[PDB]
Amino acid sequence: MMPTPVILLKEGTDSSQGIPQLVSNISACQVIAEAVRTTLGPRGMDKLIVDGRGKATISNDGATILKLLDVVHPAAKTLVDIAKSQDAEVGDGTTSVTLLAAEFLKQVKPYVEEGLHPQIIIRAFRTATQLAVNKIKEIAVTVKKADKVEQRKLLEKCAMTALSSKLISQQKAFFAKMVVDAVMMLDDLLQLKMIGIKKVQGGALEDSQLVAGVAFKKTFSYAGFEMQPKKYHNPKIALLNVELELKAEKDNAEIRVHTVEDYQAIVDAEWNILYDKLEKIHHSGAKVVLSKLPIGDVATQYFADRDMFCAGRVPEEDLKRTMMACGGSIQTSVNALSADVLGRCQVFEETQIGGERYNFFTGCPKAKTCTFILRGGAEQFMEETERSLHDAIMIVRRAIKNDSVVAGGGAIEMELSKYLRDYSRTIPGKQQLLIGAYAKALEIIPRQLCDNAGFDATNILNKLRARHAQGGTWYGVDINNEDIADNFEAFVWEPAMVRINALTAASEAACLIVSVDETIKNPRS
Amino acid sequence: NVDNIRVCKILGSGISSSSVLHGMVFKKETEGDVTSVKDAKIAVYSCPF
Amino acid sequence: KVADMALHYANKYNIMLVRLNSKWDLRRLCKTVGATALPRLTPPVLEEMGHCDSVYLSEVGDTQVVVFKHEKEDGAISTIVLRGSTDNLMDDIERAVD
Amino acid sequence: ASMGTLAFDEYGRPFLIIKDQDRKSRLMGLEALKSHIMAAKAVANTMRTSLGPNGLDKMMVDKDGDVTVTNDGATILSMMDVDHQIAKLMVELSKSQDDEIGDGTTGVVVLAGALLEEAEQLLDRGIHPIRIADGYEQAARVAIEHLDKISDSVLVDIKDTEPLIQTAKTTLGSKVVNSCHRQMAEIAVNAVLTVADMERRDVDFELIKVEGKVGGRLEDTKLIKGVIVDKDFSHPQMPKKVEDAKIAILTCPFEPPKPKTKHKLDVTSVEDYKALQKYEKEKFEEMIQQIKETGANLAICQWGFDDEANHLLLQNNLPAVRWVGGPEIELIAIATGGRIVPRFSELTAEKLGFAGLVQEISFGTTKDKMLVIEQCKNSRAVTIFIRGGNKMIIEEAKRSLHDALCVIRNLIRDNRVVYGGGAAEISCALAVSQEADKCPTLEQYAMRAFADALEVIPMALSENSGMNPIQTMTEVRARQVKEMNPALGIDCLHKGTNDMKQQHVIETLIGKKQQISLATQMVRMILKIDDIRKPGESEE
Ligand SMILES: Nc1ncnc2c1ncn2[C@@H]1O[C@H](COP(=O)(O)OP(=O)(O)O)[C@@H](O)[C@H]1O
Ligand SMILES: Nc1ncnc2c1ncn2[C@@H]1O[C@H](COP(=O)(O)OP(=O)(O)O)[C@@H](O)[C@H]1O
Ligand SMILES: [Mg+2]
Ligand SMILES: [Mg+2]
Repeated sequence: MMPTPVILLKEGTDSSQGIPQLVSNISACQVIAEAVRTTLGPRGMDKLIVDGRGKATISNDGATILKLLDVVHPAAKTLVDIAKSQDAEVGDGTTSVTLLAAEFLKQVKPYVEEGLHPQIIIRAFRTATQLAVNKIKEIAVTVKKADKVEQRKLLEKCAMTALSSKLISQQKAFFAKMVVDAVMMLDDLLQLKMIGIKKVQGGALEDSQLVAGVAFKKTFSYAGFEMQPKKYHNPKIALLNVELELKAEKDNAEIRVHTVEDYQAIVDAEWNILYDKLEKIHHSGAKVVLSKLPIGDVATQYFADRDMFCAGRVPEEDLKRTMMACGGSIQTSVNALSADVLGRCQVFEETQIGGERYNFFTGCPKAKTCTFILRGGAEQFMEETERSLHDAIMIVRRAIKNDSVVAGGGAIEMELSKYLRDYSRTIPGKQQLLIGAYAKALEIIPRQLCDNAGFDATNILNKLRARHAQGGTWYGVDINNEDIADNFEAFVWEPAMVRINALTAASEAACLIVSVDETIKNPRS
Repeated sequence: NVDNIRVCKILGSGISSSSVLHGMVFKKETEGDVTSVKDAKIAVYSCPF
Repeated sequence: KVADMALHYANKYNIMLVRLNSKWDLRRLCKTVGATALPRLTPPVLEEMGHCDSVYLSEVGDTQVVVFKHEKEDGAISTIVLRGSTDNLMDDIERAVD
Repeated sequence: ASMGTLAFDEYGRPFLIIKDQDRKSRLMGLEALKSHIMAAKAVANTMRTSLGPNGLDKMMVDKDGDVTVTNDGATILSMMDVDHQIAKLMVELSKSQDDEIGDGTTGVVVLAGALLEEAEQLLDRGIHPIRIADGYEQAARVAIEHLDKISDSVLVDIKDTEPLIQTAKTTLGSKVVNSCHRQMAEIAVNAVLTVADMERRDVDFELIKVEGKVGGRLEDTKLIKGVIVDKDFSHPQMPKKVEDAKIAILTCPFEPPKPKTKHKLDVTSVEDYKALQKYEKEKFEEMIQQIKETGANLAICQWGFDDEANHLLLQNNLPAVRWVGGPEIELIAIATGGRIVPRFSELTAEKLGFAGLVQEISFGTTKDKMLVIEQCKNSRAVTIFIRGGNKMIIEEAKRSLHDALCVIRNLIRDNRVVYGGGAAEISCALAVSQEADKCPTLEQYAMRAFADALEVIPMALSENSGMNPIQTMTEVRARQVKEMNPALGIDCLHKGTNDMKQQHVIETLIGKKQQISLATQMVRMILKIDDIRKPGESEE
């Protein structure tokens, strides 16, 4: 490198090329995998990350941990990206994707070091991934009976398997029943915004409840609110988007009068406008009034005088959930408050929950929504409970869409590894080594489960390999019994699409990382 | 016209899941309560509603 | 923008509302549907009314999308929906498509 | 073992994975668990000296130099300035116990610290922390079932409030207001029973106005079955005492009307000016006459009023109060049984509240005046008015009375009780130990560690009372085993008996269950953290 009088690229440009930079990329991916390695399976542990502002986040979700880690390595960001993609498409497996991708790269690292062409490795990965996905689709167990009880039991088993790695795993049956009940309420789109999740500090985990309706926090009551009754036994609910306050008619409206009589008439006209809106609301028969826009003290006292309930500043999501639970319509005008635009609920009540007041709409038979109320001893406790419930909800939704399951605990990975090894033993031999490396890398999941559980991974892996070789598709790691067991009979069930997406994303990330031969870093602006 | 070919990128399912749609896809939601129409009769306004 | 009263009356009359910020997107939708972007809020005449086989709200992955779908293998604009596991991978696939 | 990773590649090229990775810190494995357990133990051992009647107070100073002397565990932990995340978790645990129950915010921290201390020696023997958490959960379930078994039911009737008085006295025993023990307990019980939906529903604390003023004596604290107001009569020459008052609660200022919309009234001639001034005078006279027509003896306004209205009210024998806050307006309306009227046109005789006596109260040589609205017919709002020799004991009395109110609220929600002084903890430890005997070997260690950690409360109570912890606790446990009596606990006050039922040391069952549950969940959550990633920048 003789210094030219005029340099080509901008001064400070860092360029890395050849085998060493690809080896470094593989090492960076290994580091990223190790960052979430110990968060796998029922014996996995949690991670605590503190930001610059000092707030701590405690989580077991791989995607959350990777997002919180401020990864700047260009090759290492691929693992975070595929974890986010797995979270988006499936919602579970965000740790398995990173472990599998890094293990693929680690397995092909020795061949990379000896100058093997990356295109051969990419082709081998693509072939192995296609074969594995086809095998998963072929051997996945499906129940073609359309039995409600069996389908619900499948949902509950999948939810329990998804939840049996988090801090709420002790109450996993309870929370899985709650989640299955919650998802089956949604009609056809299974929108996440139709499942409210409220976290109230204080209380045990078992105190968490799923209200078959809508519940939301009290919203800045005005004077005279305490005079309103706090329980109704068959109320009609007036869902409104209306500001019930004494205010200017319009921001650009100016009143010009030249008589005191007209002044008094204008004052009385403003009062009469407000009272006409209130009378239109009251004569509709509604006893509970909810609004997005503020409800003033005058309206609060007016409704208290009529033994009605009012709540202003209700958030958009809460009002939409109330509409979907009760069966009304959010009205921006009170001129036509017909009987078909008013919600109906069996019981409305305001109760005390852990130092906060909540409004409950229960007994809604036609409800297409529900609200989770989570009780815990800490903010991060409730946040991680919400994350675990989100994982379970996504799993249950995917199970609704496609009810194909495979046994977890590394059983599917071991079966795929055996199949891929058997296939690779019947090809010329340049691709045989790489497909065998892929099959061996597929063993990272049961080995990591055993390592986290404190087992001896070598003996368990040997027993699993021997069992799969001689027959038995669904034999995996038994955490409690320190041994192996038929995970299908043990109800360790996960949807097949979870593993399909995991393998696809891991293979794509590995191929993308391998395909790069040069990294160029322009100087920071 | 090259412009008449639009590309919408959505994460999650690998490039083998890509498809061609005869129409347009916009990454947004609907303002109102109706979310599905079977015999659309779209009226387009440049002015605010 | 969409007014609150306008949205309320659109809901009352069962009208699906879609708001497009980009003028380029509006022009492309007009081209692919067959409608004229009216400058006022007058009802559209027969020739100015657009037509499409199906308009619906759908979720792809974790993204909420609005799809204007034609059943016929025709039209002025066609859209390629690219899936993938990484943003960079989809950018590369988009470059290949270009 | 820290600073993330430092390899810089095997080819000598830069190896940067995480932004500012050379400044960030990392702790992983059993070392992180040991550090967390040691921090939690430090917090719990700091807090354990404020447990029981003989417990002592922490005296906290904020960043501005203001001094707070308190015995409330949640308040102490909130006032603390900590960086350790486990300490913040303990503070949040105390906050959770305060929010859900309102009492026992110190027992939760001590229990969690003992649980983590036992988990430390369990970890040193090679047990997976998840196994320890599972054993703790199993033992907590056993203890909660035992608590349900050994509970007792008390009457929550207004006719006989003696069990409620005893429970409130037990709650207040550890506080500084124990010099007025029965008085504070009885006023708390009466306050809760006054403002309460009788059908086992909630108790809204917004109907209890707790306000304190310096001066007087702590024994002068009283329960007012009405509303206290920081204001006074607007005109200095109106009478300071109104009897059989008919109160007109108003939210409209005694001023000429003002449209909300921006407006302009045009005066174009002298006749217009005369009409305008006549209109203003007539509006003042008309509002005064409208108030007087309803027969009201007293007027209360929220938005103040000007000189003409003031002198007209004085001239018409209408004592008036102005600039009353919105919450105070609502409380007055609730207590006096009157409605809130937004304008004089809607004022009628049927909307007037009634109070048997409205008085203005002086406070020595301070020129400060306050209003008492009491002797209401069936007032559904109550006020606790606290006196003391300094503001610090006033704040402590405020939070102690809040604890008592929360305890009576808990009794209203659920009337099952257990007996304190460590009797419940000792019985639960015995039940857990008995259950562990008939259980597989591996989780026996976790269950026995849970029992030993449960035994910390009687030991702390005995130590704070100057007795030998191990000897007294062992003797009480042996006596509990010998004769079947789970009411035997630590005799902290040296009354000569260990039967805590005779001593009338009563605490809510739900409080103990919530204590055990919260401690177990927090301990499990802490035990599951095996890696810490701090910025480590030590910013200013
Ligand atoms: N009860 C169980 N016994 C054995 N293995 C389990 C059990 N529950 C879950 N697993 C395994 O743990 C693995 C990881 O699950 P989890 O950590 O919850 O989410 P992620 O897949 O994102 O890591 C799954 O592959 C599954 O096979
Ligand atoms: N008179 C008493 N004699 C013995 N022990 C008591 C007495 N009163 C309360 N205790 C015990 O002191 C413990 C701590 O109560 P206290 O300090 O008042 O509130 P906290 O539970 O918030 O610390 C309770 O567990 C209770 O059993
Ligand atoms: Mg999972
Ligand atoms: Mg106490």
